[PDB]
This record gives sequence, C-alpha cells and structure tokens, in this order.
Amino acid sequence: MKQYLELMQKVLDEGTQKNDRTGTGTLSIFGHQMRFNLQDGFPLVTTKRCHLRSIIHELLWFLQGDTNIAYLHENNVTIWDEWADENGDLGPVYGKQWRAWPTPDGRHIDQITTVLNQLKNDPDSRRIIVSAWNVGELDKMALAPCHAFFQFYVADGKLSCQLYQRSCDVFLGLPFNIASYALLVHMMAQQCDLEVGDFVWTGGDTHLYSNHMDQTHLQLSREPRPLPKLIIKRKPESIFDYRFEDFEIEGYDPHPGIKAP
Amino acid sequence: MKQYLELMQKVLDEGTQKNDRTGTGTLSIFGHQMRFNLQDGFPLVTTKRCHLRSIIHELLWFLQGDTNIAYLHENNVTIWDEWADENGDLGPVYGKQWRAWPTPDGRHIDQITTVLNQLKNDPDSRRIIVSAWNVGELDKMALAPCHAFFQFYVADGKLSCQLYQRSCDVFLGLPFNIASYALLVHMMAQQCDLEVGDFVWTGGDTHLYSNHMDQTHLQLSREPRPLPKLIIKRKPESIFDYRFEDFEIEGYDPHPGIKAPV
Ligand SMILES: O=C(O)CC[C@H](NC(=O)c1ccc(S(=O)(=O)N2CCC[C@@H]2C(=O)O)cc1)C(=O)O
Ligand SMILES: O=C(O)CC[C@H](NC(=O)c1ccc(S(=O)(=O)N2CCC[C@@H]2C(=O)O)cc1)C(=O)O
Repeated sequence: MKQYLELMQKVLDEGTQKNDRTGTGTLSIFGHQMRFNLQDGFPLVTTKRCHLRSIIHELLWFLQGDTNIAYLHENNVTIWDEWADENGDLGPVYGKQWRAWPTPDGRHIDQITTVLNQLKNDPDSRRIIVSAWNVGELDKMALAPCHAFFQFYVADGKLSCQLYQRSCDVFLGLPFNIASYALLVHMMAQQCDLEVGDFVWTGGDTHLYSNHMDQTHLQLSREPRPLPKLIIKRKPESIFDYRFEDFEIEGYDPHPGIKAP
Repeated sequence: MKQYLELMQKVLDEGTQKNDRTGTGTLSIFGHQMRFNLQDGFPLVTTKRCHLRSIIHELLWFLQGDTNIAYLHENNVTIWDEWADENGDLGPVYGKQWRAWPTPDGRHIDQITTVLNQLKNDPDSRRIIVSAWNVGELDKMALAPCHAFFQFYVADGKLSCQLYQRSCDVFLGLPFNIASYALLVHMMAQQCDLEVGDFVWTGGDTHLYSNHMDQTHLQLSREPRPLPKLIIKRKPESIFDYRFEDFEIEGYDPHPGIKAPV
C-alpha cells in the first residue's frame, strides 16, 4: 500500500541497527503515523498476497475472550503456536483483557461491551478506548501486547479508530495488524449503524528484522494495486456473533505471497 | 512553537464541530503526530507566556505518587483545584498509577522505577512503557487520564519518548503537557547517563474549545521566538528526589500571556 511502502523505505533509510532479545538484528525507527480512509478501500497490502483467513479467525478469537489456541487450531491458524504452553495456553493476552480485564477485587471489565455502549449512547465521548496493556498481568502473558491500545471516534456519522502499536514487525506483523483493526471498525460500524471513517496507525518501536531484508527489497520493487472492497454478508445480533463466512474481500489483486523465516 | 501553531491551524482547517461532555462546543480532529528534537531547545510555547513553575510542581507531584492537591495548593498551583473533592482528593489519577498500579494478586507495580531499570539495563527493550490507563480504576478517578500512555526509546545514546494523548485541549492543556514530558525526558536522561533525543506527541481526540477561538487566532498572529534552554543544576540520587529549585529555564522571551476559560 503506498503508506506501507513509504514506511518500509523509511526504516531502511533511517532505521538504526539494534539487537533484540533473541540476538537477531533489526533496523528500527521510533514514532510513525499512517492514515487509512476506509471509504477508499479495505487496507489489505497488495504488494504481497496476505491471507485474510488467519486475520479473520484471530480477530474473532480475540472478541470471544479466548486465550487458548484450540479454536485457532480447529481452523488451521498457526501464528500463535510457538508462544502457547503444553496445554495451548497463552496466559491473559489480548482477548482476555478486551473481554475480562481482571480487577483486584476479583471482578472483570468487558471493554468491548463498554465501547459498544459508548458508541450507541455517547458517540462524542473522548474516552472510547480498549487497552490490552494491563500492567499487573504482563508477567502472566506469553507475550506483552504489541498492538496495545486503541481508541474510537465518531464524526459526521463515521466511525474512526486509532491504534497505538508499541512494537511493530513491519514485514510480518503490520499487514496483519492493519487489516485486523480495519476489520473491527467495519464490524463495529455495522452494529452501531455508522459508516466507516479512518484507521489511524501509530507506531512506537517500528522495525524490520534483519532476516526480512531480501523480502523487504523484493516487496519494495513492486507497485501497489488499487485496494479491495470488504463485504459483510450477514449482520449478526451482536459484535460477538460474527463468523468467518460473513466476510468477503472483492477486487483483491495482489502480487505473489512472500515467505519469511 | 512551529509544530504547535501548525496543529492549531490543522484543527481549525479540518476539525469537526462537536459538543464536549458539558455541552461547551469543540472543534476536533482525530489522529495527529509531531516531534520535538530536545537538543534544539526546551519546547515551552513562546507565542503566549507560559509559567513553567506550575508544570514543574505538577511533575514532581506526579513522580511522588501524590493525588491530593495540598502540595499543589500550598505552592499556589491551582490547575487541579476544580476536580478535587472536599478533602483535596482526586482519586487514583496519574501519579498513583505511575507509582503503584494495583495488580489482581495484591501487588503494586512502580512503573517509573521499572522504566528507569529497563533504561539502565535493557535500553533496546521494546516495552519501556508507563500507562496511566488503568481500566479497573478509571471510574474512581476525578478525571480519566488525558495523557494516558507513554513509551521510551534509546538510539545513539539519546533518550526519546512518545506520548499517546487520548484527549487534548489544544489551547490550554497542550503547552503544559508538552513541557511536562520534555522535562521528564531530561530527568530520566540525566538519571541513566543519556542525552536527550526526541519528544514524540501523538493525539487522539484533539480539540479546540469553542470559547478559546479568539485566543487561538490571537496566538496564531504571532511569530514563534527561539526556544528557551533547560538547565538542571544537580543530579539527585534518584528520579524521585528532584526539587523545584534544581530547574532553571534560560532565554525564555515569550509573547504576552493570553488568559482563557477552562
Ligand atoms: O496468515 C497466516 O496464516 C500466517 C502467515 C505469516 N504471519 C506471521 O508469521 C505473523 C502474523 C501476525 C503476527 S502478530 O504481530 O499479529 N502476532 C500474533 C502472534 C504473536 C504476534 C506478536 O505480537 O508478536 C505475527 C506473525 C505471514 O507470512 O504473514
Ligand atoms: O497557571 C495556572 O494555574 C494554569 C493556567 C492555564 N493552564 C490551564 O488552564 C491548564 C493546564 C493544564 C491542564 S491539564 O490538561 O494538564 N490538566 C491538569 C488539571 C486537570 C487537566 C485535565 O486532565 O483535564 C489543563 C488546563 C494556562 O493558561 O496555561
């Protein structure tokens, strides 16, 4: 996508060499922002074929508050396999904080239900937020949240969302993360009778791993294609009732998938 | 400052006319990002006189974990007065979350100390973060955090920081918030023997209140002066041991103050 390819080029040109916790290098930058007007098309990278199937199952899994990979396993989505313990558990990662953030008195807070009620009853609210950054639960997680904090906003009947991503793997994670939040905006907009607005992406530590450099060079030699259009085929009773078969992507004409280690 | 006036101009050119929680109208945009290279000078707005005195006292108060206005009130800082209850309490706002976020199992996490240690021992960490957004306690607070989430980054011996401000009062709040975090970057850099890098400001709901519009256009008719300079005169034993008198600003020559209604 244009913005996505300018970000890759900027990391290559301006990133500083760093050594992560695995001893693998990265070129990284700090602080970046991109804006996707969702009325211009669904923001699925076209410079490499992305597989929406895994993006869709992961988001649905998030919304159910499940942190066990079984459901992902049942549908052949393997992106979380390496973090899962012997029982397939991840600890209280994304989903559990979105649906049941634990409070000290033993209660739980459902941020998604709060957000839907804020969108329907107080759309101008300046605090329509979901945070996965539960400081007191970080040590229990297989991984601290990367896409960690998001906010919704309503103007002229359009629903926008901004994500603060504290850590971004530009080649492998980003394409997935942008599509995931664009997807969520379409679903929330539908449940709230709103049109779609902008998806604003903000990055903190934004990096390209050293073993993604051939792939990055290959991807940057390709020209982006017009964005596809997302179709929701059925409007469920609630934001927790979507199914994989409800989504269709039309006009998606990507360059070939690019594998990365 | 150039970045600040450009943001004012962006809110005026693109903003959507809305109504704040109290009705008082707002002009707002959603999503914005700007950067201040702290070696260029301390980012204290020059197009209106700002008092750094209040900004300094508030930051030392945050760093102590204090949520009562007594300290501020004693030092003639009244910016939090309208939110305090009859005993001066604000609930577990900013400072409490920064220094003692309560976990489900009964522990408390001191996020400032955690960040200080991560900067000294693992400066390339990608999770050098402080969050004031404690979902479980937001409704006990007198106000939910505006400057809600921030992250540190280290490159070429310089310390940078990015703030996610979910709600921004551009005219009244912003000048204070920018100087506040820039001061905090200086203090942390001093404690870990680093140089200052950039302060990255990101906005969520970024608005100008309708009764700040003439003050905003008055400010927009002025030219930004050269940035002042920050001189810290001592190196305390910890990030929690700074004193008001340890900070001096030099070369601050602003245009005249502009009062406005909160
Ligand atoms: O689509 C598929 O089935 C997977 C194909 C493969 N994707 C990835 O490895 C991939 C995709 C997303 C991610 S992620 O950043 O959203 N993410 C989810 C798993 C943990 C990880 C994180 O935060 O570190 C991490 C890795 C790719 O080449 O895109
Ligand atoms: O010096 C003084 O007493 C303040 C005078 C005045 N400043 C402001 O009103 C001002 C300063 C800071 C803020 S703030 O956004 O940082 N903030 C701190 C008080 C509660 C408020 C909030 O979260 O809503 C909000 C307003 C100014 O002209 O800068």
